[PDB]
Amino acid sequence: GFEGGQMPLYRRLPKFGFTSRKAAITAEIRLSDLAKVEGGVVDLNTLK
Amino acid sequence: PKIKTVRGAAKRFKKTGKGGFKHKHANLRHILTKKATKRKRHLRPKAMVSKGDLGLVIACLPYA
Amino acid sequence: GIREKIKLVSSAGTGHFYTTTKNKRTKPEKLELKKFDPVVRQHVIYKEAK
Amino acid sequence: GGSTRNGRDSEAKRLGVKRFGGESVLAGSIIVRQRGTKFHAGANVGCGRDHTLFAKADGKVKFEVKGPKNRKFISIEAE
RNA sequence: CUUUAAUGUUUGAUGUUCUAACGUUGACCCGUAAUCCGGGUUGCGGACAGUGUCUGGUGGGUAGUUUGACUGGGGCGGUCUCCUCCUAAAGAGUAACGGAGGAGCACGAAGGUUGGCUAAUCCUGGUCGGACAUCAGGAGGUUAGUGCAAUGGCAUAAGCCAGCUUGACUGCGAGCGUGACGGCGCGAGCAGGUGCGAAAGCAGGUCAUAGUGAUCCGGUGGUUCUGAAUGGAAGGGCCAUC
RNA sequence: AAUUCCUUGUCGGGUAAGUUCCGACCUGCACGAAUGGCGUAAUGAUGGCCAGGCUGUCUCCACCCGAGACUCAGUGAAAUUGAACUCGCUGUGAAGAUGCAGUGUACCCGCGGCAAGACGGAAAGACCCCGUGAACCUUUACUAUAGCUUGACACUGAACA
RNA sequence: GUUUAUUAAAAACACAGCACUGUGCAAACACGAAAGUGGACGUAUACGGUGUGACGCCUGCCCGGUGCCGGAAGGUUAAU
RNA sequence: AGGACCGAACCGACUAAUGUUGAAAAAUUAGCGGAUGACUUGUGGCUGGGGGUGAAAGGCCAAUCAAACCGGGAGAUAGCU
RNA sequence: UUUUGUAUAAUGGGUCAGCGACUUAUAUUCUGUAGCAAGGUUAACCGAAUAGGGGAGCCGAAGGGAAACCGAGUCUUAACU
Repeated sequence: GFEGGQMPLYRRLPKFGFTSRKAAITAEIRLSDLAKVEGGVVDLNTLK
Repeated sequence: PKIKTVRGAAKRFKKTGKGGFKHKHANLRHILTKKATKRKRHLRPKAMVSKGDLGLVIACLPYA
Repeated sequence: GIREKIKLVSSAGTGHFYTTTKNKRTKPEKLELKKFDPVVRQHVIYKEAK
Repeated sequence: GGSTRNGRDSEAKRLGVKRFGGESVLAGSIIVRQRGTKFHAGANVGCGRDHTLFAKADGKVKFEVKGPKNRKFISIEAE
């Protein structure tokens, strides 16, 4: 990041300082999967 | 050993679908009682990291 | 400056306000002016210091 | 002393020369005061409080002799 | 409850007494016909001193560390950012401790507008009277003025003034000139809420160019955007300004 | 003057001449009375000056003597060494050119003695300046700290006002 | 009398002495956090710290600064 | 009687001299200064490396010194030759 | 070897022999090639092979947004332009 003066690369931009805290536990499942309905009904229990 | 992420950079940039990085722009955090209306409106638009410096940001955020 | 600042409140009951450097050292009679309020979109007096 | 400083750039820019533009905008010059040398006349328009002419047209620039108050101006080309 | 007194009773300030913590580098006794030690007998000091924890001073005695770059070589001098002409080659950038000079703040007004208006300087003439000095007439002219140095537009005045107005605008933007970037500078045009005006139109502060620059923690008020097992709240962000 | 820049000041003493010395004058860039101010017996392998003495210091060296040197027989190093069949003068010139350009001189090779140089030898100059190197010296630069010192609390409490 | 041994032997350094000052003995103080030891087994005519340096004749001005001693009320001011 | 007179040893190190890949990692010669004194010195012990010991020169500490010698951190670090 | 520069009054070589420096572990990015492909790939271990078992993990196929949240859409936002 060092450019010679001018403040290094990243420190020019202010922080965002705030995150979702759920963006790494939200989960995605594709519509082409789970076609047998986990033996009856797809629930957090049968996914678990 | 494995290379590290620059934590002071990860607090400042967010990745895009096309592999670029977003930032909220600078110069909007001080002396707004002297900075002109038109100047504040030119700093308020949100932006991304440009091609001349982007190659260094991906080298600071290697696992992003 | 030594001329100081004055902070005036909106006559719309909004928390958003107006601040200016209006000098009293030659012209001391109070500032009490109309401006556009950006929270109600009206043209209202800004009055009374602090 | 001994002369001091002598400042950088003194930037001044000139666009209103030959058949300029032809796409969406035609231009004058950045010279802090402008009203008749590279300015508009008649139905032509493109200048405000900053004294840089930028007229919003696909017409190329054209040069011609004289106009109002005997000033030079600049004109647009039909095609 | 007030005035009173005594009782029980927690805890400070200051001084006084006692003996029982502590002390003995007081006496003498024994291990030990030992100098250090331990305990005793016996006195005297005495809740101090001592020893520790927290705490205010004092402490180059000792110790860690900082104290720039420019310059036809340093010092002395002048320089570091912004801003202006000439030199600088009829596209365009431009050197020199080359020729030469400024800014570091102000203005509710000089801001927005419909209308109305138009110098300087030189000369002639002055009054009770001038340390300075009146309003006319004659000459003259993008020679005055623009908040401020400097230059150039300028009467369509962008110069000053009357009426109203405060747009010294909110969400934006065909986008654009400049620079390697940070950064600066300009804006068609759309809509929100309006102002002047017969209306168009203009107003996105001032005629154009200096008066201030980032990231960080923090001030202030707003906020179901968030908030950490569940529900608040501290904390985080967002918006507005300091 | 153990102190005074212009300045080698002035006069008396003095020398052939004294920026010397001694004394006087105050005509000392900020000498000045406990770091004293000034004299001063004694001490000096003692600075600045004089006289008296004595001289190879000098005029200027002359001779005489040993031990090196010289020469020979044996023992036998180091710095240095890209390479050498490297002589004048005039001129070019990293400018202060053996070797280039112009033009001389020299059959070929040793030895004693000597410094004109080879920007000779001799330790990656020692001043100056430069390194976001380091060490130390200072202090009312910053920040600690050994030591000294204040209050409170506890070890350590019964009684009194 | 001492000294930069190996470019300085001096006008510097040392000294009877002179001055300023600390110290009541479990002295002041040192090194060690202490264990001890030295001062000293001495006791203000003794010991420690510092400066000054025979002797003679004398010795003006200053408390703004920096440190100490005493005065002790009050101020700035910690833990509590 | 003597930090008195003079003068060998001995000690000092003021002047002259030789030496410099030395005979010597400052030694050897002559003059000079001291010579019962604050003199000179043999053997042991005590004190040591940010530590000693100094009638002081920031001198000297086993040939090495305003931080010696030996072993480690450590092929330290050096926008530099 | 230094230099814009050198017959060089520049550092510097006595020479022959043997030595004397840029490498790939853990990561990573791009290019090349190969196995597979909206899928690609097992770590440790077991170990019988320098191969066969072992699918906890890793990468990748959707974006827009401080974020809540929405999703082939979505932030800005009056937003309907």
